[PDB]
Amino acid sequence: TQPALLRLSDHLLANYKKGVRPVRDWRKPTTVSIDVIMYAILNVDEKNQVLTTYIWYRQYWTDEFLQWTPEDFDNVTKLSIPTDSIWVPDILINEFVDVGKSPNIPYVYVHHRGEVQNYKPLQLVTACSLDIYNFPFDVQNCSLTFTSWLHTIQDINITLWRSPEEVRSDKSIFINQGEWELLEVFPQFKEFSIDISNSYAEMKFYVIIRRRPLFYAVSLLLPSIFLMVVDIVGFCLPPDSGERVSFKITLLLGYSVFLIIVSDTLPATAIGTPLIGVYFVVCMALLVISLAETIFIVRLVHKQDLQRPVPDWLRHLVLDRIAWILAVRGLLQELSSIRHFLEKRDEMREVARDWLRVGYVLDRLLFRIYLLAVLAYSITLVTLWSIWHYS
Amino acid sequence: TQPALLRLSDHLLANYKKGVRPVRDWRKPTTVSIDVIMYAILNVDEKNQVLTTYIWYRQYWTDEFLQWTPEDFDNVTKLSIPTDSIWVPDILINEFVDVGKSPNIPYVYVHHRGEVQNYKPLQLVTACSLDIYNFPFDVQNCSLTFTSWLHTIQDINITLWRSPEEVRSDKSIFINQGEWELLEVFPQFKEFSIDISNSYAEMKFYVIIRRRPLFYAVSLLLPSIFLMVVDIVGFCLPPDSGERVSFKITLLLGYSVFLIIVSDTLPATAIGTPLIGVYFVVCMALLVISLAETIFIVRLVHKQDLQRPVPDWLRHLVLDRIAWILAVRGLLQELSSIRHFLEKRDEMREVARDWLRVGYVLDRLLFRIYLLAVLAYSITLVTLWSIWHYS
Amino acid sequence: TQPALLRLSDHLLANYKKGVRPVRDWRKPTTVSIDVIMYAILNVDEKNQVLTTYIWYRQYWTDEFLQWTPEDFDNVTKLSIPTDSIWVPDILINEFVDVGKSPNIPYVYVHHRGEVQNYKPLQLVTACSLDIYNFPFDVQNCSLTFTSWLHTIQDINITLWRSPEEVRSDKSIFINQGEWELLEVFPQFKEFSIDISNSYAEMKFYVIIRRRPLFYAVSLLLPSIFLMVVDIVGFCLPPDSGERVSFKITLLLGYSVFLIIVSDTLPATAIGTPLIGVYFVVCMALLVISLAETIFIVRLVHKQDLQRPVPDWLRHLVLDRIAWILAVRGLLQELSSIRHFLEKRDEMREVARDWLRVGYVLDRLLFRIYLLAVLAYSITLVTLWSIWHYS
Amino acid sequence: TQPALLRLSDHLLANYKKGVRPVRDWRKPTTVSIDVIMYAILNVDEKNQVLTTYIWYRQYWTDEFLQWTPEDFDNVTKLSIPTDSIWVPDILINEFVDVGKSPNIPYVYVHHRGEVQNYKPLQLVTACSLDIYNFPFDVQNCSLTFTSWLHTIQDINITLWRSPEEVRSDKSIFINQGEWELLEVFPQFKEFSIDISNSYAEMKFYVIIRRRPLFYAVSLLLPSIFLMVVDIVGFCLPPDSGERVSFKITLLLGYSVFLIIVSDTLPATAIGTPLIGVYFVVCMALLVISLAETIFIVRLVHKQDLQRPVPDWLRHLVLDRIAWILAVRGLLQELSSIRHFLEKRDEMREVARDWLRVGYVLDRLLFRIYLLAVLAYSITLVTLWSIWHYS
Amino acid sequence: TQPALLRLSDHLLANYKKGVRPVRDWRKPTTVSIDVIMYAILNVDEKNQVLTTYIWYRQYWTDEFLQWTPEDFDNVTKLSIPTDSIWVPDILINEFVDVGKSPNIPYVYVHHRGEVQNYKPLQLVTACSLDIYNFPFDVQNCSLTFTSWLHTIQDINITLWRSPEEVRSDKSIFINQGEWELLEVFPQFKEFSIDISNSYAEMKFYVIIRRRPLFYAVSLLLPSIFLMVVDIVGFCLPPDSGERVSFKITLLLGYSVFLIIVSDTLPATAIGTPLIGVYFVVCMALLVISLAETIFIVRLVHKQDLQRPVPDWLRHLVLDRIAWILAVRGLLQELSSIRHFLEKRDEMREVARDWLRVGYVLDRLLFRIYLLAVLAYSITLVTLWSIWHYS
Ligand SMILES: *[C@@H]1O[C@H](CO)[C@@H](O[C@@H]2O[C@H](CO)[C@@H](O)[C@H](O)[C@H]2NC(C)=O)[C@H](O)[C@H]1NC(C)=O
Ligand SMILES: NCCc1c[nH]c2ccc(O)cc12
Ligand SMILES: NCCc1c[nH]c2ccc(O)cc12
Ligand SMILES: NCCc1c[nH]c2ccc(O)cc12
Ligand SMILES: NCCc1c[nH]c2ccc(O)cc12
Ligand SMILES: NCCc1c[nH]c2ccc(O)cc12
Repeated sequence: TQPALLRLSDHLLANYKKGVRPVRDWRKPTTVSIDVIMYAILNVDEKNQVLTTYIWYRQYWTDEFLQWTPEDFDNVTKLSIPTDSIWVPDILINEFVDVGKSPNIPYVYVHHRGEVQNYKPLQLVTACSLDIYNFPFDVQNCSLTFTSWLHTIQDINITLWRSPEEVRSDKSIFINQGEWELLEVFPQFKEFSIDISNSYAEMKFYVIIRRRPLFYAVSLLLPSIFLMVVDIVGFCLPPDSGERVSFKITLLLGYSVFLIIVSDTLPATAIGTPLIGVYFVVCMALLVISLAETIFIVRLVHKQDLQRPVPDWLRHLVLDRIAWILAVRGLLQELSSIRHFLEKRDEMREVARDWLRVGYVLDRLLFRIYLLAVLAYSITLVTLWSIWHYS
Repeated sequence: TQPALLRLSDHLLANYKKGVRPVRDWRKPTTVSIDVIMYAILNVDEKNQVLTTYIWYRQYWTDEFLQWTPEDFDNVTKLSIPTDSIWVPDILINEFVDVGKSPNIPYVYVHHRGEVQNYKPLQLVTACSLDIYNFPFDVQNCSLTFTSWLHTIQDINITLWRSPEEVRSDKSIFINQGEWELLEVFPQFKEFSIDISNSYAEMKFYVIIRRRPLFYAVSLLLPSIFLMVVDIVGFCLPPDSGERVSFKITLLLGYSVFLIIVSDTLPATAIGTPLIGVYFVVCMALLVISLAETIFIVRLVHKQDLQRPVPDWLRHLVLDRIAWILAVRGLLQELSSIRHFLEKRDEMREVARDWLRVGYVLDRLLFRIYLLAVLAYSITLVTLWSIWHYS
Repeated sequence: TQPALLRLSDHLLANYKKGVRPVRDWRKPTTVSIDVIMYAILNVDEKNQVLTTYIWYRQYWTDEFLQWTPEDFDNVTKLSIPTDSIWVPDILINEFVDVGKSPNIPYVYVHHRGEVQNYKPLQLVTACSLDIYNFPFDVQNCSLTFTSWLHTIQDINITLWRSPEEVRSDKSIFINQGEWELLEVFPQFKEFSIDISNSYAEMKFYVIIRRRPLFYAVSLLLPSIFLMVVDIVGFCLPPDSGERVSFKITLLLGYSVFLIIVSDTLPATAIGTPLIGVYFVVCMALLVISLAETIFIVRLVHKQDLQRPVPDWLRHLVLDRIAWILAVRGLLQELSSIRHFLEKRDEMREVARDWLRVGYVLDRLLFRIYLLAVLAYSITLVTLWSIWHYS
Repeated sequence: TQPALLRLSDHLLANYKKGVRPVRDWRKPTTVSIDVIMYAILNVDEKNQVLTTYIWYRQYWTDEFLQWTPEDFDNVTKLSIPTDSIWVPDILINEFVDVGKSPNIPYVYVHHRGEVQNYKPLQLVTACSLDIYNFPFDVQNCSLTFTSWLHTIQDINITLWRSPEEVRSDKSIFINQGEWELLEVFPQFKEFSIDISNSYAEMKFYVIIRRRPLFYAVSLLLPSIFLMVVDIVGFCLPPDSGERVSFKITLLLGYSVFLIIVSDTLPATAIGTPLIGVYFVVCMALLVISLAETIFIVRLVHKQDLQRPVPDWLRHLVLDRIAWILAVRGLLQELSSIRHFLEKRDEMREVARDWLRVGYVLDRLLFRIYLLAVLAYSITLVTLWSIWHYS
Repeated sequence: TQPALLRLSDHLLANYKKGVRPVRDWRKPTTVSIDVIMYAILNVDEKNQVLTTYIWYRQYWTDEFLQWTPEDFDNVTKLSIPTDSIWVPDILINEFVDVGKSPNIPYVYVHHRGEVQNYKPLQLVTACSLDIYNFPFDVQNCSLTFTSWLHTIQDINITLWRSPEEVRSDKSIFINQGEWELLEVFPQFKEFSIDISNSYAEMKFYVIIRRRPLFYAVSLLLPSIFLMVVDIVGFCLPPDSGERVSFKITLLLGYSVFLIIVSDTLPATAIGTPLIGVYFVVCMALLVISLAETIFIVRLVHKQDLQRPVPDWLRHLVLDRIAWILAVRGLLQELSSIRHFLEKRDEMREVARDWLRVGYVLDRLLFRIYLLAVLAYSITLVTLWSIWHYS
């Protein structure tokens, strides 16, 4: 003749009358507090300006109608009832691309003082700002908010329930060996108002996401230095052979088709410009001026219709090397004619030989100038790595 | 012995009887007003003729059955009740590709005068018209409507509640650094009727979306001028060497394979034709006539079976340069035979030399003509940029 | 003391008892009529044999239990009640790949005679037959049906409510500047029966969809004629130079890699064969026989181990051109030896010159034959365009 | 004063009490019968080991609580009631990748004997085994089951209601001109038990799916024979010209890049190996040995540092062709010196000519051997087609 | 006058009062046990750090309110009631990317002792850790948990109901011929607590997934050895011909474009580095040094401006081969001049011949050194296969 714990349950849930806002006085606003912790973060998308994450969520509010004494009710401090019976205030996240899918988990906590608690899992894919001005080391300053969509300041109040330093520095749960890592989150309470006499409660959390370069750094540094060092190899073969310019245009077309297929994949943005992309344009212009001096050296060496060398080429090159390091009479007539033809042919051959020599000398000089250019390239890389190492 | 605010709630919600249209007289139509503001806009698709956006939505109507005095009911002006109990008129958006996903947020406002309000978030992906006749600077004149699907003029009335200038010029909420930016929206109220005596209420909002070129302008202007300037480099090597035409067909195949892989990605439409695409066809025809004059210069220079030069080539070129800038007798017989063979060989060599010279002269002339063509290309680009800068 | 319009509502909805089929006599079948209009059509898929569309839907039936007089009930002819209370017969569409998503719009019309109406939006993505035998101008004869899934002939009757000519010719709502355009729809009422004594009602609508070629016609006609006309350019350079066959295999590999990447995209079918695809195979075989005659002309000209020309080559070519357009004695001995060597060398040179000449003559002849082949190609294109212009 | 047909309806549905298993005796198991017919089959996926289909489904069971006489109840044999009120046993399909989407169609049949029927449409995408050992002609032996997930043998009994031959041979509904065609389905009733005293009812249907080669057979046979016959063309040009090996490596790289891009698309599997894929490896090795003999013939012909021919090359080749088909004395001294130099040069030229001749002879022989290899290739193709034609 | 089995059903379900936690004493926690078996596993994704699987799930708990005697209640031991009426505790899986879709199957078991059972199918796609340090043979140590989200230790208790060895070794159901195979699962019960006095129950199952290499092993080993053995073929042609370096850069560009398109597909990770990828970089550097020695041999052989050979090249090579294996006077003057010119020309020709000889000797030596390098490559492959065969 003694009922179970459900006696208190149907004593409370007899006339709860959900759908009305539970207050003793309507002027006093109820308080629902916010708390968010980030369990994990999934992949982002730079095309859609969007990112995915999985955070654990918890909140509580004062229900104000559930009052019972701990004595003579079999010492009951807390119990479990479904969330469909209890009035639940709406805490809505903005800038979402779709509604977050989640299990129902229809259970909430209660307390004898009237405080009710709700622990729910909710994940969100949301669109916010991001920059790619430094793509290996980006700040990724995104924001996600928790506001009341339908209600005002005067009825719903949002607090923290924790110290802001404890929320700011919390690394209890986070999955490692991922591409992205957070260091801190930042709570902020600002009031939101579009027009006069309509101010709504808003709680904003700022996340800072650090991407770690381990794999894409090697995958970006390897093919550029690879094709540059095979270009350094491919300068060495002599220029009067015609396969050098075909080699270099083969290398140029290969670097072009590789540069097109890789620039759309990893910095896949519509508006932002990476710092590495202009560096690629500098590499393209450097390959272009290399092709231009190759064309010039190929043009400078030829064997047909070459005249005498100008004396300013001869005077400068010798200064460059020192700072660098009847049956008897008729037959004689025709034999002199044959000698004249052979002498003209050998004279043309010696002129072509001298043009080949001065072309070889200028080719060696311009190769050493390009080596100094590669040294400046390496100094730029070392300075960039030293700045990012100092941080 | 004094109840809470729920006394007014179950005084109102005792016999509300949802599902019937609440009027005192059925001839008088109720008024539901429209209001829309655009928080953000996501990406579009040119293939599916569709676009995505996220707008904040709000509306109100007269419920006509909820009447209570502010005096003696504890000064209650407004309160919150779920939207499932209240009759909600259907405001449906057309030309949608799927139903818009959204949270339920089951709460509405009421007032003592009978006016009820509903604030709901709804996003929409909808299919409308777009043109690509100017792809960097497009108008993007799309339309999205708010009509009553099931009801008529005579029962549901749609108004604005705001000035049309205030709706037309409103930039309170919009996310920056995106690819698309709106400048104004345009409200319009037109009646919709398919047959006789059936007119339905329709409210149409016209959006104008301006795309900003920052990244794709550089990404479209850089490779075309890049391959044209490396072609300008690649004209310089002499034509009698056979690697020039191989260089040019390598450049042509590279430009072709690049032009195919990039034309399907960014102007990804099935019907519309961009203005930049015909410009690409002009570039292809210009590269074709460059390849044609290259083939002509390669054909014009040869060393085997070349006859005497025609005098119209010789007369025109000298005018072009000035406006441009027994044991004793038998041995003599065989020696004369050897002289005859050597003289014939040297005569053929001199003829081939003259053909090489006139080919070189015509090659220089046609190169300068192509330089004038590049100047006309640049004048066209400067005129186009000047028109788009004047706007 | 006078109630509102809800008095008639709860006079009707007191004991409606949904879920039972409303008839006075069970032998008499109720009639639900069909009507469909096509607002818009979205993209199709040739891979999945499927297509998407958005049609406006409407239907009505006799509810037979709602009877009230217009007099003394405040002149009420029609009113609105939710569709969840009213028995709704199932009109199901077949050959669907998934359930169509749509808003609930839970409202229906009633009338005092008992006729109830329901206006609902429903879109459908459905799988049906299509052919690509003429891919620019296809018929696209698809079918979509409206049958009763669960009920029979004897209980549910399907009529039209409109003239079949008015349904057949109706262009009130359709979006323009799309890839697809319909000209007519065709209603048809056929009985459906799998076994004996089980006949079900079926209403079938046949849609005919005309695709308009504006963009893909240019995008398909431009690169083929482009590579053919650059081949016409590339025949001109002399064949004894070795870069001609490298040019032609470069063009052949480029046309092959372009033909592979474009044939999988636009005619993306698993079974059907387009008429344009065999035309591409004819183009490939024509490029192959061009490469074959190029290889033959390259083989026919050589300078080492060439014998005397056969007289059938010499007799045919001269007919082709006319219809086309001691110290004194020993030194003499060794000098005669040197003369013998030089005479042998010049004889071999003259033989190689004659082989070069006859190769050049045959090359010009075969080039003119290929020009006649291009004329036959153009006649085929003009005949095809004339047939499709006559229609 | 005479009610409608709903009198029998609320006589039956007063105390039906859904959720309890309807039996008069709990020891007697109720029988729910199975029946499945395949309306259509959609595409499959070889990567995800999964396939899609659309089957029509029907089943019935004995409800045992609905008993009414046909007399004095207005001759009612059958009527329609919603499926939410009637107890529905769970018939669940296994190896599904997601829950099948379907309309609710909430209506079932009843009968006066107590037999209730349910006709529902359900489509399924399910993962099962498949093999690609013969990819044009595969068996595709997949299985799909209908078991009771929650209940046992002792309460739910599964029968057929039709002859197994009539289920095995049924072609009433199937869409033609698709890639896949079934010839028969196979019913099988096996008991399923994991541990002792827990046996569950399982009904398994085995489907056999025949793929028809019309388009991909041509699309697979055309490019291989295409590149082989253009290789047959490309053997013909002389080997001492250097463009032959460049031609052949161009063809080899083109065939390699085509073979990579096509082998990942159509036989897109992770584990299974097709028979056509090893055939492609045989083609690659054949192209490799062709490139190897090409390199050997290019190496065998050279003009610098060639010694005398070995006599085993000279003896074998002549057997191969027959079975195949003071001022007076000093000037004489220097003239003899010039004769010595010219004689040495002509001797070296004749040696190089003989090496060119024997290289040409061996090239013709190896070309005819490769022609015999192409004949063996064709015999293999004819034998394969003859076996698949005999079947 | 004797009711059916539903008498016990509405004797039990009269006042069950769902939503309250059923206990006689609130201090005593109820026990819900866990059990999981893996029916099948679908594909994984290395990009999203996620994997898909389909497991069969079962659990039971003590309901504590359903008590009835087997005698006089018609011998009823167990019966079936819907799961919506019975209180169901929440067992939630973490690190999920979306909610798992599943049928409702709303039926549970009961027993006369009070024990209720629930058999439900649930599949899950979840994100966990994985490594690619050995991509053909990986451990794939993933974890999936079963915790109570809302409740504590003090109210919900999780046990096993089976021996841990029987759970660890269970291969009753698993689909074969897949890419992945499990060998064991590992249960573990650890307590989960974020702050003080809040400890929650957690049950963790560790799965170990072994991937089998059959197809991708051949698909990865075949093209690398293929291009290396065609490089071994392509070393053989003489280096003074210019097509060798064009051949090798054609092979290098083909291997580069193949290496780029295949490295993004199969090891598609953002952070992890495979062991095969560095092996590919070693192959690229080996091809680079092969191209470098090819460029060196091409540079070493030339015919213009070659001086006398240095004696250290001549002394080392002869040691390398042995360990390896008036009208009368004027005409005489001009004839001596012609002899001087011919002697100079022949001297230059002999010097160029000697340079060609020493280049050929060094080329053969470096080819044999590269053959020893290929032997070291093969020894590395054999050692790797021997280690993975020993395991
Ligand atoms: C599209 O196909 C349907 C059938 O697939 C055609 O319908 C036929 O129409 C003729 C005359 O209207 C009837 O005699 C046939 O019985 C119909 N066939 C069937 C199976 O019902 C329809 O005519 C086709 N449309 C066009 C434009 O040709
Ligand atoms: N802060 C809740 C969003 C919000 C503020 N003002 C609003 C006005 C209209 C609307 O739909 C939404 C809002
Ligand atoms: N304005 C609501 C659309 C509309 C107007 N007339 C209609 C007729 C039928 C239908 O399904 C829809 C409509
Ligand atoms: N409206 C066609 C319904 C239909 C006809 N025969 C059928 C057989 C089985 C089934 O589930 C459904 C059907
Ligand atoms: N035959 C229904 C599947 C099945 C058999 N035994 C089972 C045990 C547990 C479970 O969840 C499912 C099953
Ligand atoms: N083990 C249940 C998850 C859990 C433990 N502590 C929590 C705190 C907050 C929260 O949202 C979730 C949790």
